[PDB]
Amino acid sequence: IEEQAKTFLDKFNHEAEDLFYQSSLASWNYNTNITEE
Amino acid sequence: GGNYNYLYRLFRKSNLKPFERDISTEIYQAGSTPCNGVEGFNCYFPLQS
Ligand SMILES: *[C@@H]1O[C@H](CO)[C@@H](O[C@@H]2O[C@H](CO)[C@@H](O)[C@H](O)[C@H]2NC(C)=O)[C@H](O)[C@H]1NC(C)=O
Repeated sequence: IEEQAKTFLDKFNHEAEDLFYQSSLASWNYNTNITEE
Repeated sequence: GGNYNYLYRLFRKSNLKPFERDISTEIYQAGSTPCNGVEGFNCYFPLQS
């Protein structure tokens, strides 16, 4: 049913925004200061 | 690193009455189905951080 999909995406829209953040914040620290660590 | 100690409730059966308070944690309930305490298809914890 359609209302089950809305509750699916809200769970997605909260877990994704944080996991995309850190995964892009760590790509900033590599791009502006290169080590291998 | 993220302060993950500040949570909020994001699923409830019905909107609160004014000045009402709800600290329970009983799992939610998606489409018609049991789900005896356990995440999975259409069902999951009610608190995010
Ligand atoms: C590049 O960034 C890293 C981490 O952001 C720096 O490495 C260490 O960072 C910690 C902070 O958590 C410091 O306490 C250490 O002293 C840093 N290591 C060293 C060897 O200084 C790293 O310094 C940065 N690159 C440069 C050239 O400063």
